[PDB]
Amino acid sequence: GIPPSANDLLLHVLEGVPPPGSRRLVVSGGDARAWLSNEKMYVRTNLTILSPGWLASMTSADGTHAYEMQKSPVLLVSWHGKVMQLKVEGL
Amino acid sequence: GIPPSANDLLLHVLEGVPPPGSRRLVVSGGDARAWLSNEKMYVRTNLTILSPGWLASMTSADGTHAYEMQKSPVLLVSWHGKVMQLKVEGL
Amino acid sequence: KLPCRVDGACDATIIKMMTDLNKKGIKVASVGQNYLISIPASALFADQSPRLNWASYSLLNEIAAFLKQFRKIAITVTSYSSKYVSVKRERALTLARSRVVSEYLWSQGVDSRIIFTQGLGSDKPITSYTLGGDRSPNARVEITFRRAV
Amino acid sequence: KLPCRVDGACDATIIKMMTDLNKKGIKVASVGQNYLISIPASALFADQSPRLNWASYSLLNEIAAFLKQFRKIAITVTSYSSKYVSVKRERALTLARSRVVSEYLWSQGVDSRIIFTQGLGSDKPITSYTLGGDRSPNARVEITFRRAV
Amino acid sequence: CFHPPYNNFQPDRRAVKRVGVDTGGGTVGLVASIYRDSKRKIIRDLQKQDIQYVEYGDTRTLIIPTDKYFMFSSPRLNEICYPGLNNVIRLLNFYPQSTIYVAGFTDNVGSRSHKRKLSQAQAETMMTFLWANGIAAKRLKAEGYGDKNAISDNAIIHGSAQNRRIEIQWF
Amino acid sequence: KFKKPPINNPSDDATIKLAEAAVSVSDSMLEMAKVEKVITPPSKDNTLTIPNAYNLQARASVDWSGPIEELTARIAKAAHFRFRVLGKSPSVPVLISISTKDESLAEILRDIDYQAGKKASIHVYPNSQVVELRYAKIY
Amino acid sequence: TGSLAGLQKETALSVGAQAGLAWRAKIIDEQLNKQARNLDAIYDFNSLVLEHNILPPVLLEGRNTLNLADAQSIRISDRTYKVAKQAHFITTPPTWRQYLWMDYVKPEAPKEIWCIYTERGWKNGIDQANTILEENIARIKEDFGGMILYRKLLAMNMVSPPYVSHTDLGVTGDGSEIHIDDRVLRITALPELNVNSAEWRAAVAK
Amino acid sequence: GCCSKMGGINYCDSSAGRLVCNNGFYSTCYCTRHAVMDLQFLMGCCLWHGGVYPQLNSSGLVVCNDGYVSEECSLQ
Amino acid sequence: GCCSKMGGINYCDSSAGRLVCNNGFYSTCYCTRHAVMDLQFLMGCCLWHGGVYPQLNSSGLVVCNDGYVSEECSLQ
Repeated sequence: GIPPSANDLLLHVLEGVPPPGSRRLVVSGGDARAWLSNEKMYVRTNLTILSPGWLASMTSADGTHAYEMQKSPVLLVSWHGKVMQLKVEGL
Repeated sequence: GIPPSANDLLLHVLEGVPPPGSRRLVVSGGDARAWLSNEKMYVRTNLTILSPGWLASMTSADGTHAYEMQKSPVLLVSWHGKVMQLKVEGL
Repeated sequence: KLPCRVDGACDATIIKMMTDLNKKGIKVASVGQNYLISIPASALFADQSPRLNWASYSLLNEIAAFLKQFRKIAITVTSYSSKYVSVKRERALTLARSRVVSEYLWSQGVDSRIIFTQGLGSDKPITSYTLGGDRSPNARVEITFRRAV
Repeated sequence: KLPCRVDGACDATIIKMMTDLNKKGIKVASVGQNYLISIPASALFADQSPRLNWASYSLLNEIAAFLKQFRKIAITVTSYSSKYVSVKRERALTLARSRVVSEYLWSQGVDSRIIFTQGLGSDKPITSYTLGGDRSPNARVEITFRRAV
Repeated sequence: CFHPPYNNFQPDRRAVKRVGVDTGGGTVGLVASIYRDSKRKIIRDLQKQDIQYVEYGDTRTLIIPTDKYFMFSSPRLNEICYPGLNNVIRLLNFYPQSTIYVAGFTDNVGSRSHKRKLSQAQAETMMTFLWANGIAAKRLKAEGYGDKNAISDNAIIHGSAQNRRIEIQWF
Repeated sequence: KFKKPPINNPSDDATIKLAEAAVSVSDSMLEMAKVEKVITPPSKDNTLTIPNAYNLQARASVDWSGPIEELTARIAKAAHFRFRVLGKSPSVPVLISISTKDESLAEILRDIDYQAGKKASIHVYPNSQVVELRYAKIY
Repeated sequence: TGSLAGLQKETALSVGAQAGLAWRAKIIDEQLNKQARNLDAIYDFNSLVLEHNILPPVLLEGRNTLNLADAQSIRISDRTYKVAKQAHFITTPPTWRQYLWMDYVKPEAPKEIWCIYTERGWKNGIDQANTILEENIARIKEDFGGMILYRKLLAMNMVSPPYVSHTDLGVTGDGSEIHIDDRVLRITALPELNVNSAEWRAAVAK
Repeated sequence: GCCSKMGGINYCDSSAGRLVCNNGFYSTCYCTRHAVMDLQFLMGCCLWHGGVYPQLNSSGLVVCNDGYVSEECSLQ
Repeated sequence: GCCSKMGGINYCDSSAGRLVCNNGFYSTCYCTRHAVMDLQFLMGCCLWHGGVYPQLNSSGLVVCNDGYVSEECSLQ
């Protein structure tokens, strides 16, 4: 069987609109937004995610990244060649 | 029938990872580690076990030995031509 | 529980070291978000040799303590000298001087990602009065960067 | 319930006995983990004969009490002498001296596995001044070992 | 006075400053000078820094740690530890006729060619520093061994730390 | 007084265990590198693809732990060369890790090109003053 | 008890161990954060990934194996090789923080013989934290060594590489949603050991 | 005092997450949570897993969302 | 006093299980349990068997794990 193409919620995540029925999460330490809908995290950012591993990904025209991944209270990012961490609350 | 070749837990014992579901034992008097999984001790050391007798044995590339044997509160080892004893607690 | 500022930095401390360096004689300039530090070569090196004096390490420590106050990605260190014998010798001299200065700056704890070193010799003078040697105002070392966010 | 140190050994005792042996004149040297004890032959044997004096057993007891403070596997005992008659007589004398010294040391309670004995004659001198007999500094016995763990 | 970077490779006039400052006694300053210029005071000062001195027969040996007297994993000389190097020069000034051997030693971490090259580079750097202070080039020879003949155990931390060294022997 | 030369700062058992693991990792890598060099002898060097020129001899100390394009663009901008990109960038980013001290920009570009591997390549044209990064024809 | 002439509290350990474990975990976390770049240089998982972003499998090696199954019969082997984990697609490389980082939560939930048992529990918690860190180091060392041994046996021609098939479609979709260039990548054969010893190729290093 | 030895705080620029002083200099203080901080030390257990699974336990064991058991948060 | 007549204790080398003094000399004291000790006398009964079998007896008999009966720990 052919695998599924993508998840179409990532277009709304790229545009910045939260998916319906989801709840907000608090992100500290950097410029990113996160939502939780079906025990999965949807992240809109422009940094590079290194450690935790994501399931699906899309990119916009101006360089914005949208990720679908599993829930985790920490993220590892690369900012400008420097590795740092982002804190996720509300899980 | 053909006898079994080995036990595959001794590769993890050689690497140093304890077998799953086991419990730790305290070893005093020398450089050795022990675990208890199925009423059998698994011992990781680089000494030579002399008295109690073992059931299975493996050896790594750098000279580390892995033993499978029955439980016993005392081990007799040879260090550099000298015979001494190791104490096993937590049985 | 979150931090309230960048660690080990204060605006009053930044103003204090800027005023102290400008009163000492090292030129500190800021236009927009670009920062420039201009140092005469006589306060750091010997007479047209790439050998640091022992007393200039205090000035280098002060410059490093000023440089730890900001957040940055790239530093540029450029060396300029005067005409002594030929062009090859002065480019080699300026490259060696920039290498030594950037080596001590990287040995100290500046939190930058890239430090670029170049020596331009005597190609770009800032003063038409070229009578001195290392005492001339157009023999210098320049440290330029941009403050990030 | 477990022991806290190796039995019968103390660092203050080790320092005191090294200092006492160095003040008496027996050379004790330590580089890294290797230990060397150098004894002149005049303090142990008679005039170019493999017969111990009766008073040297106290010095041998002190050397054994020093040797019991460490943990070790192998000890090397080497003998060196001067030029008297012939090289065969030199080698036989040095081998007999090393055999007697190591026999008394093994009779005493040193906890070592192997003790090696050799006598090299007069092949390797340590001093170019070779005018004496057994009073020469290059007529000696050497005890070398390595501390284990 | 004294210039901290090697005093411009000049013989230091150490005694005249002390006997000039201890006058406002000349005999007291001379006694202090002849005490502090002695060989045993130099040996005890070198024992106050981390440099070992071994005398056995007519052969003398200095042991110098690269971990404190060199930069990390480089043949560059650590300039902060200059009193030890000056005391090595002061001790070696007492024997103007002997020949000098300098040998470099490292630990067991790395490749064989890397260990040999690092030991050879550190030996050449130490030999050049000895040559630049007045010792003639025909009295010096440098050699860098790897982990060939160590003095401690390389399977333990402190024993492996004691193996990285520079050996200076003379007659 | 009896003393031995190396007397350093006190150590931690966590660092001791990490060093004990790292020595075995290091000599395992040494053995496999020796075996791989024995099996496959290389024949070509990237000096032909990336040659040196004037104003590529300015030096740099770099500690970078991110993607390749920004670092290569900064190196080209410091070297006063134009920057060109060929091919589609992959969805999984090509990550590099550089930690050097005081070496030339040609050696920096050669190290980046070697660590890129089968995903990207670096070419330098000095007559037109162009640094070009090309992506592999994969996916 | 001895000679014939000779014949003729627990809560302190529990409150000490919980403090000592957290304190030792915090110090271990600081020591790990001090050496962050050297750990990244040592455990370089990114430089071992294969062509199509596939993590290499983990292989385990044993030498000089003996088994006494029962009386009258034994089985011996010279060498053994085992596949512990299998290759799969990844999006991100692993890091040492998923292996070595220890968990720290600050506990704010709290005399003749109290102090000695409190300090005994204080030693016990530190010993427990050291044991946990040792097990984590052993786990990450086993994983990295297996990924090294896979490349060694691939150089010595004892494993097969994984094989990847890609299918390219054009412009797919209906009138309400389109995809311009679609590619489906699927690995069809996993790495495996081969028992044909005639095709093994040796290595002699000068 | 954020803008000390300056003219005082002008406003919080939320595009960069920084305060602006009454001169043209950016301040070192943060004024939003979405500012670039060099965070290297974070607390809590079941980190680098899914987090703490919210069941209430009769024993003192703490289980993460991926089936792992946190021995540091687990009570002896 | 472990490093007596020396400069005092520097640190515990756990690779050898020994203390290091403030000079370059190894100490004679142990600081880990995984240190080489010449243990020759060990206490407890059912030694050189499988150990004491943990059943509770109406009598004072002590039985080892291999079926042997230890007469020394057995009550008369």
